Amino acid sequence: KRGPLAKIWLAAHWDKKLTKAHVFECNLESSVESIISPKVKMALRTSGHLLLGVVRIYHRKAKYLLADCNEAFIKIKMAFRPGILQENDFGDFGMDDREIM
Amino acid sequence: SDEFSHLRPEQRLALLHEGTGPRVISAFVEIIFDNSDNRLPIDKEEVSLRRVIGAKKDQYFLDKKMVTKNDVMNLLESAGFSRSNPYYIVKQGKINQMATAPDSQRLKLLREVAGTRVYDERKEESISLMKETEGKREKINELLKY
Amino acid sequence: TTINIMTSPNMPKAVYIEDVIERVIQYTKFHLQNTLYPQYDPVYRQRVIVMLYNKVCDIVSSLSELLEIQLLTDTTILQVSSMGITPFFVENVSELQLCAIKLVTAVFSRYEKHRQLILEEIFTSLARLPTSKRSLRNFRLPMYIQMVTALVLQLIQCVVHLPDVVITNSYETAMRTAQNFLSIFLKKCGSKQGEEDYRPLFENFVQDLLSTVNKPEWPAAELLLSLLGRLLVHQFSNKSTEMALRVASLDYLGTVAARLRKDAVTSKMDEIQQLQKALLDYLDENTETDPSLVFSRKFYIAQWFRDTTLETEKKEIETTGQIMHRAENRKKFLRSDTVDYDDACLIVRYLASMRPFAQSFDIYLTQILRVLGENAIAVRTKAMKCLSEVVAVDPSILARLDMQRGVHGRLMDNSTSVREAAVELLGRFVLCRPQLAEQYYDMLIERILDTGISVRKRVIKILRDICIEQPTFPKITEMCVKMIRRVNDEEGIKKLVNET
Amino acid sequence: ELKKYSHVNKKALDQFVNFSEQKEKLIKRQEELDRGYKSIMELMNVLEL
Repeated sequence: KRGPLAKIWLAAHWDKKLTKAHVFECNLESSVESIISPKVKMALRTSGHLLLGVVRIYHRKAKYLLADCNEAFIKIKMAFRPGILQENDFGDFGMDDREIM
Repeated sequence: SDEFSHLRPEQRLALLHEGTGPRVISAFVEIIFDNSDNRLPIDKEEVSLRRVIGAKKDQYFLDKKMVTKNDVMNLLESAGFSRSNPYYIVKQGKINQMATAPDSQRLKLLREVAGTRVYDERKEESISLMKETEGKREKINELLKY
Repeated sequence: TTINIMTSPNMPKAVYIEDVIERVIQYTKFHLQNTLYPQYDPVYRQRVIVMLYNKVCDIVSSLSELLEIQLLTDTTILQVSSMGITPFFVENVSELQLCAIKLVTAVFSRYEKHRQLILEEIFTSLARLPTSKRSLRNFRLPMYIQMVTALVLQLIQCVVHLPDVVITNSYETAMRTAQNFLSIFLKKCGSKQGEEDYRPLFENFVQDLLSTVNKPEWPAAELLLSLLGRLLVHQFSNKSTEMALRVASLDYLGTVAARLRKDAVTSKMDEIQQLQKALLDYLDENTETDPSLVFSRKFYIAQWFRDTTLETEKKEIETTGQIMHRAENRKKFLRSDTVDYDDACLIVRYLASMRPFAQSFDIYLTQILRVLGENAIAVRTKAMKCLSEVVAVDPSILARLDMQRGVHGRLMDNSTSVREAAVELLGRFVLCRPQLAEQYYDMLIERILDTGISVRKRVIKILRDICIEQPTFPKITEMCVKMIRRVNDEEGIKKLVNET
Repeated sequence: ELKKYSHVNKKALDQFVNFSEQKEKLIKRQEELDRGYKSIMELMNVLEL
């Protein structure tokens, strides 16, 4: 929704609309999580929700970093040194639910 | 209360008026209450919630727009309803057990009364993810050395 | 500098030292990739810009020609190849794109050690293609086609090497190149990868191939189609592969069978040497008009040669006859009116109708029908849908007895998915041909009582379309009675019957 | 002397420049992720209390 913490809301509630463009550099962890702790009138419930949100964000960042690193390492190992009736249900009793009267 | 809808399909089939004439297939229960004090957050004067039930379809209509069975739960949580707690709803002849209950259950009841149950569940869920990112970070350092 | 180095057909040696080569190359690389693409395309990111654009087009064309003339050193070649592969991945650069086609195909022609590098640098960045409806297909041929497919066709046609055994082994190299490229593409395409798919890309590639199947001036397209067919059928037959790849492969085979049969049924319904001569002279004139035709001509030559060899293999009378064929082939190789577009098209159509590809459709059907008895549900569903599409293209194909027994068996099959697929086929066939449906009505209207929710809805939709489309049908009353009979069966079905 | 240096790895220079730049990027990303982890643990302690 709306706010400098909407991303964490989404990551804690819906998580599907959150795109690979959002996750990467939208939120500066060391600043946003720091913002969450002294924020005015924060209920414990919503705080727990936000905790799961920020942890999911961080986990996704880890996933992407691993994927890109693996891609790079696979690249670097390259070089160029030039030197009939088969299965029918038995009759119709399987699927021929009879008409009522 | 969510707890009721944990029954077998037979019970759902048996939870419909089978009195006379034809046999129904689409029962529905609606409740209209007023959050004039804005205890419930969504601003209206008479919030309406109904639960259409059929043999296969189970749906929540909140002011004539469909919902997804989770948004409504978090909404009711925010209102103050505890969707899973037997507390403040006492079935006929089942009050005595709240006194002769073993201690641990009463502690869980009190912990919920404090409003620290959802936080506990979310933290318990988050710990696993944390451990898996630890494994991931180990792998990343390995690959950097390579 | 790049015009002065090239312009004469002949100069003394050492009048152009590799330093100016390297300089102009890196210059175009940096200026292009850092000034042109950002201002011409918002993906990466006044009159002086268009001026520089025109300058770069002239540069790359002249440089292509220069690279064709003399030999060069691989270190320069890596830079040139990277710069020439670059333009295919921004938006509004069409003319630059086809000059880059020229450059890359010259590089692919001369040096037979960088082919793998160009294939990798194409494959790596296939995600970065435009895939926007506007400006997708910008290589004229109405009738536009995609770009990287034109590049692929040009490449595969390029390596022919027309000078004995050279003709044989060169055509073998061509076949190996095509098989390798296509195998890599399809295998990387099928399975669902992380965060991105390839199936729409491959679908567009195959739609393109079908669009350019038999023209006078694009051989090797039928070669790609043949190898594609054989690869697909050897790909989804066995039981070792994954699932989604089998699904996608069977889908592609269905598409190609449809287009093949449809163009067939709507098109057709020493003389060979004279035809070859006429078509070849047409091509010869068009070389003068427009380049790149030389590769096609040499390809036709090599293919006629290998076809004569295969006719030898499959007598002394026909041995001498084919040696006269081969001798005339040698004559025309050594030699290196009034026929125009439609005429040449019909000529190559006939010569193709001699080749062992036009008689493949039959085979294809048989192959699909081997699939229908198998032990995976999704595969049988897709077989049924592809067969349904085939049938609804050419409605006079529900005649062969094997297809009859197939669709009956699958109509009685024990899984609601394939049952609804079969009834959908039969329903579309009945709706298409208004009459001649009085033979399938009984086997159709038996299916209302079929214990799913798919099949019931499908039969009700088909019945509704009948009762709207062609009234005065005899069985109207019974149809109305049965549809009213099912009013209380379910909820969604209830809504459908009520609104109908 | 050419015959001694036959099997040389061409394209080495581009490899070097590009992969060193990308290694720089990856190191910075990893450090940021580490600082974030520390921050998360701090918040978890505050919430528990």
